[PDB]
Amino acid sequence: LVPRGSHMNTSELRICRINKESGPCTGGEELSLLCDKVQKEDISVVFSTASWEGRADFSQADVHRQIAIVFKTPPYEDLEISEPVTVNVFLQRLTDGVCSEPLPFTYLPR
Amino acid sequence: LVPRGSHMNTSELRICRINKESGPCTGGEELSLLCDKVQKEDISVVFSTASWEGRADFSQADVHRQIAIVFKTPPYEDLEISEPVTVNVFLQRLTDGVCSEPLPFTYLPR
Repeated sequence: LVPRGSHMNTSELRICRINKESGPCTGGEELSLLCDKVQKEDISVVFSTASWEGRADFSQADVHRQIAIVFKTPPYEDLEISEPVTVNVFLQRLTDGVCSEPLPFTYLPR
Repeated sequence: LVPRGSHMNTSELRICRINKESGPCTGGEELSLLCDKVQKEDISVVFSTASWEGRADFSQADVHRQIAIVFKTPPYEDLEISEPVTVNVFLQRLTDGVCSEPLPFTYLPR
């Protein structure tokens, strides 16, 4: 817990990043951010300068728990394709081999 | 559990979306996807067509648990700004009022 202006900052709460770094001063714009552990029923997002403060609007229903997988794509079978080829991408559990529905991903020519 | 080709699909595992919908047939490209509950030590990502199959490469360390907050930005104090104004964006817990470090976000003129 460290003093910052009139409030108390902590290393517990943390914003990893905001999807868009700018937008209209008009507001009312829909954005999303990624953060570490927060309790949906006990959290808020604030916009401020030294003298002004504005709160974003959202609900517990807008706090989404998700999972991201960063990975390297495998190369396509044919490297000499001259036209875009769109394949299937899906998840598979190793233990029982069960899979998820697929999602399209299209390989592009060299 | 439903039959799909030579494997078994389930509604348990699910890919919400892939950050990029296309890329070089060369592969080796780094991507990331969002999915529902998966066990990092028991999961994989597969690329395939009816006759071909390729696996993405990643580790347990590449399976990130995160939280996304979708929200509406508040309008800036001054709507008649003629130059970009970049403010602070931070999280604040309602119960104890503790905040997170800020991240920049710049409001744009009308």
